[PDB]
Amino acid sequence: SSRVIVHVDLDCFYAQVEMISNPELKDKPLGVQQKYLVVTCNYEARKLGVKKLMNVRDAKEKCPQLVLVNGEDLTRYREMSYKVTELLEEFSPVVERLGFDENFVDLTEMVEKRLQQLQSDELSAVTVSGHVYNNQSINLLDVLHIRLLVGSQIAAEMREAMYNQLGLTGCAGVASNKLLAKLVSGVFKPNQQTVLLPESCQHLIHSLNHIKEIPGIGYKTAKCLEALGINSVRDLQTFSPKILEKELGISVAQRIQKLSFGEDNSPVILSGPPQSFSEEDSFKKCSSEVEAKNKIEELLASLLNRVCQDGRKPHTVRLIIRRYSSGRESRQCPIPSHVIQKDVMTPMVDILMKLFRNMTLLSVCFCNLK
DNA sequence: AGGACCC
DNA sequence: GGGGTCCT
Ligand SMILES: Nc1ccn([C@H]2C[C@H](O)[C@@H](COP(=O)(O)OP(=O)(O)OP(=O)(O)O)O2)c(=O)n1
Repeated sequence: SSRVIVHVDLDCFYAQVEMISNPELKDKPLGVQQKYLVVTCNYEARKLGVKKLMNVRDAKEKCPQLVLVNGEDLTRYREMSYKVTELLEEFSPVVERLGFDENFVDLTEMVEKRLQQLQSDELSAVTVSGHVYNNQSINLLDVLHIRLLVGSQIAAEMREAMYNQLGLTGCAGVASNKLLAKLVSGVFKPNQQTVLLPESCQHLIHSLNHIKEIPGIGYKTAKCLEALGINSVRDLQTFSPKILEKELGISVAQRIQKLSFGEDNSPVILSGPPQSFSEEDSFKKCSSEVEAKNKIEELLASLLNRVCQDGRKPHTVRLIIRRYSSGRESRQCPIPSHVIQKDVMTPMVDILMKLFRNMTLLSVCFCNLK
């Protein structure tokens, strides 16, 4: 039972959406701004030495033409993000979202259904769509090559559809599991696709220049390995299981070792509707702590609209803060049943304010949706 | 409640 | 930055 998975990854996503809004920005170098941050930027702008999450500070000093648009309000990028997922759901119901711009679809049932349709003869006419990782030779007599190519044909269709139907371009990687599809999708960008045949899996895995570059291994695990002599993928592949267990837990240990081989048994999960809704707001200090209520009235008013759009009702509220640094904090509590009726801000602002007193950034999160 | 991870 | 997810 070997799977066929596609990882769909949108190009420079926010800049795409802005570029659609204001076409006078197309092929003008564009960065998207949130506070002091240039969060993403278009390819026209990348060429000129802009990188994602560069300071607006430097970024201008590296490009003094860079046209900046404010993207602190995610309403539109969120909305467009869902249209993408929904389009892919039309291909196979089982789409998993990674952030606003990444999607996995498990294509296994679909490829098999396609193959069932073809005869002995047109099975030799099965060709690839896009790049093949590491220029690897197709062997049409290989059942796993055949499926991976049909997989790639499906990916090209998702991509044609996203562009035709939503005006959006992006990348795809096709592979036998989520880790690999995610790694191969980025090999040719922008707006290209790559299929990974199994013989080229070590090659892919070994092209990484650091364990941190593995989806799964984050800021902290990196530092944990780096502090053990482990730096390459092979270092990880060959480190002692037993010792690695003792340091990070049999839980993290045993999975990140699989990962270092290219092995990933984790299923594509159907995302469906969101588990939560939140608004954030960052600032340089707010200690007036009644103005700190106003912030909380803004976050609420907006959040309230979003749940009012959904039609599902949240049963828990959360307030999150951070104290001037020199870690975030949260207080939860249920939403009272009498006030789960969609007047409503008037009672909510108190719940949050006593939650407030029980304690740079203010944040409200609604969760436990029914 | 706070942590690790993702974008 | 401004969002999300699942686990402990
Ligand atoms: N660490 C991150 C990663 C992403 N984002 C935001 C900015 C992006 O518009 C979007 C997704 O980021 P990606 O890393 O997938 O990069 P893009 O899709 O924006 O550009 P590209 O795929 O060409 O690198 O969410 C962010 O704020 N902080």
